[PDB]
Amino acid sequence: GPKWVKTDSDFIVLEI
Amino acid sequence: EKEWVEQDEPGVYITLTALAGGARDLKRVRFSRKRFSEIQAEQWWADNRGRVYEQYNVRMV
Repeated sequence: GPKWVKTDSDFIVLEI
Repeated sequence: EKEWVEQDEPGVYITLTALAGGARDLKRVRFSRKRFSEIQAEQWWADNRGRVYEQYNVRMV
Protein backbone atom coordinates (compact mmCIF):
# COMPACT_ATOMS: atom_id res chain seq x y z
CA GLY A 1 0.00 0.00 0.00
CA PRO A 2 1.23 0.99 2.46
CA LYS A 3 -1.86 -0.49 4.16
CA TRP A 4 -3.12 -0.01 7.69
CA VAL A 5 -4.26 -3.16 9.52
CA LYS A 6 -6.52 -2.33 12.48
CA THR A 7 -7.96 -5.75 13.41
CA ASP A 8 -5.60 -6.57 16.31
CA SER A 9 -6.46 -5.51 19.84
CA ASP A 10 -2.83 -4.95 20.93
CA PHE A 11 -1.23 -3.33 17.84
CA ILE A 12 -1.94 -1.17 14.83
CA VAL A 13 0.14 -2.37 11.86
CA LEU A 14 1.39 -0.38 8.87
CA GLU A 15 2.23 -3.03 6.27
CA ILE A 16 4.68 -1.39 3.88
CA GLU B 1 16.90 -13.39 4.43
CA LYS B 2 17.39 -11.92 7.90
CA GLU B 3 14.33 -10.25 9.40
CA TRP B 4 14.34 -8.46 12.73
CA VAL B 5 12.57 -5.84 14.84
CA GLU B 6 14.04 -2.56 16.11
CA GLN B 7 12.78 -0.58 19.10
CA ASP B 8 12.08 2.97 17.91
CA GLU B 9 10.16 5.57 19.99
CA PRO B 10 8.18 4.04 22.90
CA GLY B 11 5.38 1.90 21.44
CA VAL B 12 6.90 1.83 17.91
CA TYR B 13 8.53 -1.35 16.60
CA ILE B 14 10.03 -1.47 13.10
CA THR B 15 10.53 -4.69 11.11
CA LEU B 16 13.48 -4.71 8.70
CA THR B 17 14.78 -7.30 6.28
CA ALA B 18 18.03 -7.91 4.44
CA LEU B 19 19.32 -10.78 2.29
CA ALA B 20 22.84 -11.93 3.21
CA GLY B 21 23.80 -8.47 4.44
CA GLY B 22 22.46 -6.82 1.29
CA ALA B 23 20.31 -3.71 1.03
CA ARG B 24 17.69 -3.36 3.78
CA ASP B 25 13.94 -3.17 3.28
CA LEU B 26 11.24 -1.82 5.59
CA LYS B 27 8.58 -4.50 6.07
CA ARG B 28 6.17 -3.01 8.61
CA VAL B 29 5.76 -0.69 11.56
CA ARG B 30 3.80 -1.89 14.60
CA PHE B 31 2.30 0.64 17.04
CA SER B 32 1.21 -0.36 20.52
CA ARG B 33 -2.43 0.54 21.23
CA LYS B 34 -1.25 1.29 24.77
CA ARG B 35 0.55 4.33 23.35
CA PHE B 36 -1.21 5.11 20.04
CA SER B 37 -4.69 5.84 18.79
CA GLU B 38 -5.22 5.13 15.09
CA ILE B 39 -5.22 8.89 14.37
CA GLN B 40 -1.96 9.28 16.30
CA ALA B 41 -0.29 6.40 14.45
CA GLU B 42 -1.18 7.90 11.07
CA GLN B 43 0.19 11.28 12.16
CA TRP B 44 3.33 9.60 13.53
CA TRP B 45 4.08 8.00 10.18
CA ALA B 46 3.63 11.33 8.37
CA ASP B 47 5.99 12.99 10.87
CA ASN B 48 8.63 10.26 11.08
CA ARG B 49 8.75 8.46 7.69
CA GLY B 50 11.80 10.32 6.44
CA ARG B 51 13.77 9.82 9.64
CA VAL B 52 12.88 6.10 9.77
CA TYR B 53 14.21 5.49 6.26
CA GLU B 54 17.44 7.40 6.94
CA GLN B 55 18.11 6.10 10.45
CA TYR B 56 17.57 2.43 9.54
CA ASN B 57 19.37 2.71 6.18
CA VAL B 58 16.47 1.83 3.88
CA ARG B 59 16.48 3.56 0.50
CA MET B 60 13.37 5.77 0.32
CA VAL B 61 12.29 4.96 -3.25
